[PDB]
Amino acid sequence: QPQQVVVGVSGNGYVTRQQDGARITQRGVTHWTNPKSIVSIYFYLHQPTTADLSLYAKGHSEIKVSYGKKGFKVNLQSNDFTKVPVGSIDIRQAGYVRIDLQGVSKSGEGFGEIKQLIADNVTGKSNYVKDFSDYWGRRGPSVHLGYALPEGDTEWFYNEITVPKEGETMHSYYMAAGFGEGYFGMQYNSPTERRILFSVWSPFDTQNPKEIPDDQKIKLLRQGKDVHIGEFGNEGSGGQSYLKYPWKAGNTYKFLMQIRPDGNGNTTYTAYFYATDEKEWKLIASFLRPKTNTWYKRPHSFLENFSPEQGYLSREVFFGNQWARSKEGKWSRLTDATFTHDATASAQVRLDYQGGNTKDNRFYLKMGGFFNESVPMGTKFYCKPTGKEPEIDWEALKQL
Ligand SMILES: [Cl-]
Repeated sequence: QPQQVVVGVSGNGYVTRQQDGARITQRGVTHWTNPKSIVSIYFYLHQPTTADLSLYAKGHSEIKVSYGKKGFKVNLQSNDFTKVPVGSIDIRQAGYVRIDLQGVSKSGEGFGEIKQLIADNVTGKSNYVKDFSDYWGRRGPSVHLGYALPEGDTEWFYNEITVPKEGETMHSYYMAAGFGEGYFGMQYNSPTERRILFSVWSPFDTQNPKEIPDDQKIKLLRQGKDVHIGEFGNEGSGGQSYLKYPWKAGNTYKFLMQIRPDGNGNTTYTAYFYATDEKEWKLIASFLRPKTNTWYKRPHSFLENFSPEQGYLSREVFFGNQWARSKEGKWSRLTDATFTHDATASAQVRLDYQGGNTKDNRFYLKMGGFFNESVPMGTKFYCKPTGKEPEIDWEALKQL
């Protein structure tokens, strides 16, 4: 039987144009002052169906509600929330449904406050953010690729990363060369700032790095030119380093990660970034992790959106030419990548998670942006063992 689908704006709506002219909060749409602003609400339907749309809203205004080219003009004239009819739409196929809101006239300060989109008489199952963190829900599902290492002990992992222009999205972490105890990648942080980040967790489990015993603190061994070193907390704790570097979409950068136990019960982690635009390797940092005796484990990559406001945009990244070097000095081309998604995806509140093969023998990750094809947890992807073995001046790297 058809059912009512109540879609909360706080977990499913975004200001998608003129960001300063409306806001999504725990209340839904508030501070909606600019007629140029567009608010978009997304929910997924499993089968074709009609839907009678209403808004749970209040205000003194005229707004425009749209589903593709079909638009409805809607007056709000109330001080308190009421269920305001919009009109019927026909969803002709499964997938994400995007409903847009735009201000047309405001009798006072703003276009009104919108708490929910209500879709009545809907046939079939739906997915969207409900009974789930709006914050994490809107940030969307992070995705991961894990690469299989050969047998034996790997000391270095090498991976080539390219963020295509279509995948370049502010407030994203493109994590290239992770390992069992931390991360190495690049971020697009603001219009004037992009960072190469390298983080290593302490073995001591705490949310405050100052609560880590001295003999378990991550120690700085080497620091690259212009690199900033500090400590982090609130997601476990440890040491981090970054280099401000204006990386460009469409360019291929190289991440070279060294993990080497010292034989004295510590392991050293040394991160090198190839600044393609300058054609030179940079040292980010070398950190020592105490109470740890490991070679390289769990080489992996991930794609993450930091900003709930950016959830409506996709982001994407390509990873190519994965190599591992054994402690004995032997290079092997890696071929096997396993795709996983985060718990937001597992909750099925966001279905816009994807990864796999490119047509040019790379792997990709893609999330956000409310696209319609997902990929199951644990799906294995493969590449041909082609590509140029890395030619690294090891001595020169040691002088950085
Ligand atoms: Cl108002």
